[PDB]
Amino acid sequence: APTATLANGDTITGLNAIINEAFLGIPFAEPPVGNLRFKDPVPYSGSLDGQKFTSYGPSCMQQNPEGTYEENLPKAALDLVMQSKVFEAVSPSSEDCLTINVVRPPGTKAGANLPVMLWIFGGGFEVGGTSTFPPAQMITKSIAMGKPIIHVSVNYRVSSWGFLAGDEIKAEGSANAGLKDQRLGMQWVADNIAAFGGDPTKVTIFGESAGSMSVMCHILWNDGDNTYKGKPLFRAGIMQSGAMVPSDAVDGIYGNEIFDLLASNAGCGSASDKLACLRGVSSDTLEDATNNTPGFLAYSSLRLSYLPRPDGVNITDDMYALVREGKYANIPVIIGDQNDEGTFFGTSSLNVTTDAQAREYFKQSFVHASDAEIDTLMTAYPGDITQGSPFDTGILNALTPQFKRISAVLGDLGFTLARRYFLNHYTGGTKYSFLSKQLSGLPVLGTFHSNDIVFQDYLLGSGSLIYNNAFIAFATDLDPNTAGLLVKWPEYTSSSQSGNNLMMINALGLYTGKDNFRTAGYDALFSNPPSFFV
Ligand SMILES: *[C@@H]1O[C@H](CO)[C@@H](O[C@@H]2O[C@H](CO)[C@@H](O)[C@H](O)[C@H]2NC(C)=O)[C@H](O)[C@H]1NC(C)=O
Ligand SMILES: *[C@@H]1O[C@H](CO)[C@@H](O)[C@H](O)[C@H]1NC(C)=O
Repeated sequence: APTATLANGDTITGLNAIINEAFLGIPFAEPPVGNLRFKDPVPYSGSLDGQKFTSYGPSCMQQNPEGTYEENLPKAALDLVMQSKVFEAVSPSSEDCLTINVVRPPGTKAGANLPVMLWIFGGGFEVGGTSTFPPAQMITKSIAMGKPIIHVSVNYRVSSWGFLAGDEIKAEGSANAGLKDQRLGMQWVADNIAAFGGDPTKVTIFGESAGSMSVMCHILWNDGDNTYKGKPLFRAGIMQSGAMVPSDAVDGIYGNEIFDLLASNAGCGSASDKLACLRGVSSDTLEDATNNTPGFLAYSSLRLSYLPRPDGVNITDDMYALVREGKYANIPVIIGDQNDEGTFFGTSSLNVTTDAQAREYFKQSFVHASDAEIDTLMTAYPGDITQGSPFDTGILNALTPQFKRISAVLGDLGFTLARRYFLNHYTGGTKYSFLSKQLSGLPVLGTFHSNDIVFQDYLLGSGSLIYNNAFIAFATDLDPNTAGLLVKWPEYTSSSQSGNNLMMINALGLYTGKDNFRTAGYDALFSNPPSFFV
């Protein structure tokens, strides 16, 4: 009953979900199956005329987050759940999964020229789908604000399906397939969103966690040339927990190792052309083989098996060097963090209890760091339990002697201080930054990684003022301060600036503060960023 006539003249029918109009599961690419596996997405060349798009299609195949080549109860348990027919029913996944979803205010028509917020989900570049991030809460708040927006979300390939690396991938020019799927969805939005009522010149890309790192990679893509047919694909970005990816090149040592392990697992260890061997195995075999390489909750934790890597062609270099060197799109950005980003990931190494074990675990994680750098890291993130994450909880939360320390390190390198490095080097547009302390006092996890999805899409809280209202204002006016919040959000210029530069959130509301914490950790980590790449 919602209808839209797309650029090629196909007329499709969506769903009227009374508080909004949805067009769900629209195919934007040919199915990346068989020989199209691990390859760049191909535009969808087919007809959609007269079809209805009233539900989410399957997610892309998902890796077991406890997957590993070792056998253990968490791995076993999550497989039990993931291959259950009830799980398959409620959460279908498929290699044919590249669909896009357009949801809008009731009554929107072609030509309305509403701002578009394009959502990139994140799941440690190994799980995730669009269906789990309901847009209703954002759309309703935008209407009530007088600033209505269209919400678009795009599926992309995750895990081995989407981020296989190594020498053979590099040689074929197929690196970072998953980010290419997101780039092709952006191109579809530029070409088709006006038929839904959206303005192709007012697209804000936003994402959380691996989706946020994805937004960063899109700012850096093609050395910052973000145009399509002579026009920018997005005029702004919002990054919720995640900035540059600390990754070695695609044909680096861990990219190749994971490739060879995967290919032994699928039965391709003796293939002359492993890559062609992996295109021939079944979906079950490939799923199996992937669950036998480490998932992001396994012991390897942030030394991820599948993640964006510089390839020298679309991400031309080390992502930290691209930012020092100015190779980025010049846009206004919001980038923020949850106060205790690493507590989640610290749960993967709870068998590390002594300093000697903590030193070995960092050495295993960071193969390029010298002993002097490991020594500096362990001085800057001391074993003292009052010092680590959950921050400012004293002697509480001491699951081990090292949990709070490993959690402080991992949340900082992967997200919180990575964000400060970007902010201190980026001159492309106005910057805004937030830090949430909304769930201070939550045992074990603190203001944990991803709690912002709850207050953006599910429940209302003091944080929703930022994750919905300030973000809607930014997507409409390019300034979060048009939301008329009582605290003014100051512009971030530098971490050494005078005066408050961070919007902050606690259980009661908003206030501002300074991005001047853990400076010793920032230099331990980022004096020579490649020392801590994976
Ligand atoms: C904590 O557990 C991890 C995961 O089992 C241990 O690392 C594994 O150890 C086995 C046996 O030595 C190796 O075969 C695996 O290859 C290791 N896995 C990984 C991902 O490295 C680790 O030894 C334990 N750590 C401590 C401090 O005891
Ligand atoms: C990747 O880089 C090459 C070389 O600049 C370019 O031709 C190609 O269009 C890029 N791919 C995407 C999706 O931007």
